[PDB]
Amino acid sequence: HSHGLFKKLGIPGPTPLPFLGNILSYHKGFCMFDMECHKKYGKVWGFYDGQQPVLAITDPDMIKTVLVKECYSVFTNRRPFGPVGFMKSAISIAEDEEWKRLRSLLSPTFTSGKLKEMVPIIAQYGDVLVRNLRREAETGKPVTLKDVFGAYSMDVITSTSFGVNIDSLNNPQDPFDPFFLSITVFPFLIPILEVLNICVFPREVTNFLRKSVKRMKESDFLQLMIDSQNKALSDLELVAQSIIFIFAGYETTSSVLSFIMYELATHPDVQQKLQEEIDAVLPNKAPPTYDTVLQMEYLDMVVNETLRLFPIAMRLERVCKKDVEINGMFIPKGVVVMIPSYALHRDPKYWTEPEKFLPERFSKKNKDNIDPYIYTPFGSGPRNCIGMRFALMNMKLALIRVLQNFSFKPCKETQIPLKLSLGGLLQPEKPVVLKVESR
Amino acid sequence: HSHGLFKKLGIPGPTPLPFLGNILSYHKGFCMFDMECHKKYGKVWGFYDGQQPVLAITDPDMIKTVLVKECYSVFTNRRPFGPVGFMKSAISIAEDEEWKRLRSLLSPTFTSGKLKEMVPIIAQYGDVLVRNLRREAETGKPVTLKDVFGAYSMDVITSTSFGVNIDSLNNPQDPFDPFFLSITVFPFLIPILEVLNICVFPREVTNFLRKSVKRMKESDFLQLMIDSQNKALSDLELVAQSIIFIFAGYETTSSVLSFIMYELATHPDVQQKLQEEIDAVLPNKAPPTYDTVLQMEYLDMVVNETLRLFPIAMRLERVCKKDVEINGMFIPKGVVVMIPSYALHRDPKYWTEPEKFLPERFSKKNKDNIDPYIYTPFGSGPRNCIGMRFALMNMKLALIRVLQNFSFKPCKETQIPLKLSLGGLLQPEKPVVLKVESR
Ligand code: HEM
Ligand code: HEM
Ligand SMILES: CC(C)(C)OC(=O)N[C@H](CSC[C@@H](Nc1ccccc1)C(=O)NCc1cccnc1)Cc1ccccc1
Ligand SMILES: CC(C)(C)OC(=O)N[C@H](CSC[C@@H](Nc1ccccc1)C(=O)NCc1cccnc1)Cc1ccccc1
Repeated sequence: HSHGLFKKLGIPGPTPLPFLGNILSYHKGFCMFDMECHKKYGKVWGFYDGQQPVLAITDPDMIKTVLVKECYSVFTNRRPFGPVGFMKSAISIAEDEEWKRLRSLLSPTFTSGKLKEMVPIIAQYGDVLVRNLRREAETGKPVTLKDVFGAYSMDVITSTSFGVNIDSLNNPQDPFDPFFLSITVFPFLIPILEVLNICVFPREVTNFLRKSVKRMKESDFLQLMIDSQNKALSDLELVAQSIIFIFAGYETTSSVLSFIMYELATHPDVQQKLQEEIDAVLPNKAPPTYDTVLQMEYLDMVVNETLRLFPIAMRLERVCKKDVEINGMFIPKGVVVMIPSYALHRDPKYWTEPEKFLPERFSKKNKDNIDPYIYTPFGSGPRNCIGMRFALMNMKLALIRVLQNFSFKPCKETQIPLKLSLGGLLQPEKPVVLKVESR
Repeated sequence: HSHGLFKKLGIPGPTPLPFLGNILSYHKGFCMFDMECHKKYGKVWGFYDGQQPVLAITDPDMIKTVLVKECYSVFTNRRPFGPVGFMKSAISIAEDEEWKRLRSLLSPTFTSGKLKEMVPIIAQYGDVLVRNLRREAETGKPVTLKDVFGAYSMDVITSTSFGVNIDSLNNPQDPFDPFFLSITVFPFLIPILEVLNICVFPREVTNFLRKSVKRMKESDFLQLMIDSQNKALSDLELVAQSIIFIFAGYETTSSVLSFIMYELATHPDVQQKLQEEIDAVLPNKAPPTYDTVLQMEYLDMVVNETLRLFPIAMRLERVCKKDVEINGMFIPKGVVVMIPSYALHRDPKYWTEPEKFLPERFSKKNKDNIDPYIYTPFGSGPRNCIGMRFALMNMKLALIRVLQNFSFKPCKETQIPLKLSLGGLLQPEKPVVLKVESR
């Protein structure tokens, strides 16, 4: 390279192979690679995704500098992603000024008031979620959580943002490590693939929407995007935000729900202690409300501690858009700065027994011993997760309604312990199946 | 180029643009381009798909030389197709020796005896095809032919080759001009896309089968591929033939059926004259049989004359694998030789009133005035359509059973006349909808 950079900076790290960089080390997944490098190299280290240098940082102050103090000036954008096509205008993917604009356009969607307007609406699909669960529990047949969870998550996302109601067991649309591997050795092929219309998003899954958002409709977040469009928001740019929002609210929601239900099943005392709180705040199986959801502290602790063990983003990243010297360390233009959330969430130098599910970690007696720059399931700074309050609410409303009616036990075919997918993303190897018993 | 070749051979043709070749001329579709060049240039002409020279030939003798006399020696293979992936081992796509082998392996599937074994089996889905039609005709609601036709075509293909029965209105699997355009200017990008696993066949449609043929099953054409495997046939090569066969039997069958039913609807005398023959050969709505299907001469004439107007392959092609001088014309190595079937099927120098639907053209009084090297809906020579006798049978069995119960009239929203898709393939612009009346 270009494989001399960290050598030259005196920054330690795994020796890269030509072209490949360190990427063969991903044979155990991002997260094990990160954990290993943390323990081998300490607070800071560098590696190469192909020819791209990545600096991992683990100092809280330095992380606050990157995500917060110097965001607009230096660390505004994430690693180039391609080929994306018209999805370049998607907010999680857009850069500099354009992202600032979309962030401004879309921010007022998750105010405490717009959220609070959605609790009445969400309250309907929880009842479908239960009734669907009530059938596969009267029939003692183990249940695939992500199926009925994603169906619920799908139902919430299409109607909180657009207005479309579907009982996701008609199986309505749904979209979807062989190839992104070739990206990292061949990032030069991204501009190639762009001119080919080639997309990591199959052109058919997007064409299903390239009209279906125009096919919505029309005369909620979709409302809020024309009402704020009234330098304003295009319509192929509006479709792009819709795609982001539908994915995020479907996949992350369903998947974190599956993780929580696994933890409750292998820790029955935590499941019961939570069911008792729900019944004390919502007695007679009372319907949750925006304000009772926010009152349940143990539900929050359970949500948080699961997100400690399964930070589904895994890593946070920012591109260095110019030479800087943050907290005494020189960082050259073009380096990707990465925060290894999975690794920091499991660091024994911050967390007692860091692999155990222990929600007391987030008790108000203990929540202050926790550095918001070590615990980052939603990122931080101006580019943190815009859907955070919606996600926590949506999940908690789901959990409340579900633990109000059912208990969850392991099955013969439950994977205990749970292996993580040694692949690209943060999911289990085998899917989560548990016995569901009616209260 | 390389854009001097035809200039140098004294062969006439449209002047190519740099890089693009003649490809902007496709703005009206292959078929109009071919027809135009035929009338402008005569019997032989050349053009460039990007930098690739294509020689069109229209002399019957020369066409017989190419497709028949010199097939194994010179004109064994079709234009390189990519990126294909494991689909390179598919018979329509494979080359030289390997194609010879697969052609030998797979040929005995459509013997008159293996076909005859399938008439009993096919006879079941025709009855589903009718009963499905009987519902949308008791409800005077116009019908989309290709929907119920493809459902039938799907049902026939999965069970004639594997053994799987599905009432294709549960909507069972089904797989599927933006990008192949970039191929022709960038064929150099094909080896690029191969190393990227990138496929013109979405990796998910094939993964749905990359196991589903292994998921078939196992302890018919699928039978005949292990029984002949017993230099033998692999299993990822077996999947590849399955994919070819499922497509061909689904899409071509459904689409030619739609074309025939359009012609019968806009020519009611032909529809009646056919219904009379079916009732004379199969009286009391008798079930068709292998031998009665072959007896109906007007049904054959109707099938043939539709295939004259809609040759769904459009063009036949062979790569020149070495310098030759066929019928007095020198052809250099690497040129694609193309036979413009659509253009020859509509040549007024061979066909009276060539745009009219006139099935008498194929009467036994007139069928001999027709050059099998001008009329080529199934290609010709050792690389002709291997599924021809199956296709004609399958369609004719469908037509018999359907015209035995229903008549077909135009609708308010029937496109008359029918526009062809000015796009890539030979399909109508709008889909075919007709009124269906119960006899
Ligand atoms: C449990 C659920 C979720 C988790 C753990 C999560 C986590 C994250 C993380 C870690 C980031 C990157 C933050 C950073 O770089 O500092 C992010 C960004 C983002 N998230 Fe989420 N997320 C969740 C659900 C959602 C939902 C439901 C939406 C709804 C639209 C959403 C929308 C976004 C967007 C648009 C971004 C990019 C923000 C920007 O660049 O301005 N997320 N999320
Ligand atoms: C109305 C229906 C069909 C029409 C008009 C049609 C037409 C054609 C044509 C024009 C060719 C190229 C011949 C050449 O280059 O000389 C071809 C090849 C082929 N057809 Fe069909 N076809 C039909 C249905 C089918 C079906 C149902 C199958 C079932 C598997 C099939 C299998 C194939 C294969 C495998 C090839 C490549 C043959 C080889 O290279 O050895 N076709 N077809
Ligand atoms: C393993 C998971 C998936 C859990 O995580 C990731 O691997 N991470 C993503 C990789 S896909 C980029 C894009 N997906 C997309 C998906 C479909 C059609 C177009 C686009 C995205 O931005 N999605 C929003 C999001 C996802 C998750 C949480 N919240 C918000 C990168 C990313 C994550 C978070 C914020 C920004 C970017
Ligand atoms: C407009 C139409 C489609 C009617 O026609 C074409 O454009 N023609 C094809 C282009 S796709 C090559 C491949 N499809 C495929 C489709 C899906 C998964 C993998 C592969 C093929 O070979 N199919 C068999 C076939 C199709 C039609 C008739 N009979 C047999 C080229 C071709 C045609 C005929 C023989 C060989 C090659």
